[PDB]
Amino acid sequence: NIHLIPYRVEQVTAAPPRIPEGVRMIQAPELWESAEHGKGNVVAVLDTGCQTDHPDLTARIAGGRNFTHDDGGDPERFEDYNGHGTHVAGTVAASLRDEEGVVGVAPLADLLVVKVLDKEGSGSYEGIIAGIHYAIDWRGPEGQKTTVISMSLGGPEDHPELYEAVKRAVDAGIPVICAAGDEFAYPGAYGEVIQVGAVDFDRRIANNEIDLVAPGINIYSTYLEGKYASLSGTSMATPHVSGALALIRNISEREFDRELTEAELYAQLVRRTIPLGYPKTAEGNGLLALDILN
Amino acid sequence: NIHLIPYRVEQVTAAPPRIPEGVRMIQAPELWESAEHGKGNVVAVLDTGCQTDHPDLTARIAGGRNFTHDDGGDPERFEDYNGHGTHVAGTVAASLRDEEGVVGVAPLADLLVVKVLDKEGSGSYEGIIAGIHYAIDWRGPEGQKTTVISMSLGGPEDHPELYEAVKRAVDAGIPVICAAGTDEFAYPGAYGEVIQVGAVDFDRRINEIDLVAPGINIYSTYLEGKYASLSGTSMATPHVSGALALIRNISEREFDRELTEAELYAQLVRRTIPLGYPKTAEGNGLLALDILN
Ligand code: NA
Ligand code: NA
Repeated sequence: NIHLIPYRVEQVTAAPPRIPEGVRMIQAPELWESAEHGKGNVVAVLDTGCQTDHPDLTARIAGGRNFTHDDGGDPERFEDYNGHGTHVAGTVAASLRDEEGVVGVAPLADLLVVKVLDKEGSGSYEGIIAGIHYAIDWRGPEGQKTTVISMSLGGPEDHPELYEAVKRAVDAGIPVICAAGDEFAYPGAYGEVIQVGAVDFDRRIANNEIDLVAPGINIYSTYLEGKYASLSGTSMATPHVSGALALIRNISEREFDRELTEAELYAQLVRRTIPLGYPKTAEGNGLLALDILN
Repeated sequence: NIHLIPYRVEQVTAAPPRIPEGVRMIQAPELWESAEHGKGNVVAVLDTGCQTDHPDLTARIAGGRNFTHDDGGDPERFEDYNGHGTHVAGTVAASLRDEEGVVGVAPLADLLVVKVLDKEGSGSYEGIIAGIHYAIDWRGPEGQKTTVISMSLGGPEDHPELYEAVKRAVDAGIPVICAAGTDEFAYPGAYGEVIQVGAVDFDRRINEIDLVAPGINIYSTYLEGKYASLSGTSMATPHVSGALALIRNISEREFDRELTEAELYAQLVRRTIPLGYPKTAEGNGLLALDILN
């Protein structure tokens, strides 16, 4: 089976952490005007589902599907019972509201809730494969389609249909982002996948093949019951990268005046990093730093 | 039909520079020790052939094949009757010799001479397609393989077989480089997967451009064991192709893994500086291999 990369829940609160430090650390607000806050993107979150009426997320939900046995296996019921998927969603794209809540990296990007994990954070290879297929093929009512796939999970062994699905996504121009973890090797091990490691807010580094790092310690985002939670784990870094790609895609396609291939989106991501002074085996290309070219 | 991107021959000489300024400007010498001069790479040069007994190139030639009607179409005859292919080859990988001669960007990289253009610089779509597949499938005697494909050519027609050949190459981990150029040279440069290179002069002054490199008064090897200064986007292109051999070596060691084509491309465009032009004109900027220092 496949499982969430383990993480810790530090705190659950109703106190709004307005713009969380990780969003600020990677310099997302510095890109919001130029990137139209990520508008025109759909990030497919393959996870435990989402609280789709969370005030900070409700305007961002573009659609979703349930591939678990929760709720009788009803494909149209994809709410979150674990909390992790809701937290991911908020880092990617919690709305910018006048009311005090949180705000994500790409607050005008929308979310495709691809529920592939049970309440314990576990799923089958068949389920993750199905979720990737759906993420690629889904089409929303006004031309909407997935532009980034985000995963915080892994399984120990390869599967030909998992590889085929990942390759089909990148061949369609869709970056596939996965958290660094042997128990969680796949799909993060595939060459095509962008694998994300974590630092803390001191920029310290918290079997991997890292492409870059982002903040992963004491990350406040949305959580169950309309609340917020601070989570720590290697995988909290991944949604920062997935949301950032919505911003980077918007800016780069405008500046180059062309549709970008997945390889170009990857290159524009790693151009927006700073080295931290650690070996590339530990930090990859460095820390996500979105305003570095300015 | 496919043709060479137009260029100018400025001078032919038997008294060339030792290190051409374009090689210096992109900061290749700064990477030579760390990259072992590009050892462990084979750059497939898809062009007019090569003078394979040129003193600066003879120790670099890994092999080749002819897909043109030069020499009656003999596949094992791939010498250059034009000069352009020999010039490209020398910018990629002219050997570092004690005696005179020029030196390329990656002087221990080897060259696969994929002759797809005839003496006049012309070739068929079928021949370019066959040359790309040949480059992908070629294997050397100790398992060497093509690590970069380099082209300076174009035609107006979009043949799906040519797109598929380029896609096969990048999926095999091989960057495919083509010079930038009403659309008579559009393909294969226009395909999203191809890295398209524009040109600057040595004063940093200046399609779907990915980056730029020096392309004005570039000295390299030429016919009859001589040397020549040429100008054009097809002169910027081999600087990028040779640079990728250096980047591949350093990056695979530093990341401690084999890099995908997308990672090689990212490492290339990370090693640039902006020149103040729009990205539609300079792409990601000017190749500057040591800029991260
Ligand atoms: Na909000
Ligand atoms: Na030489």
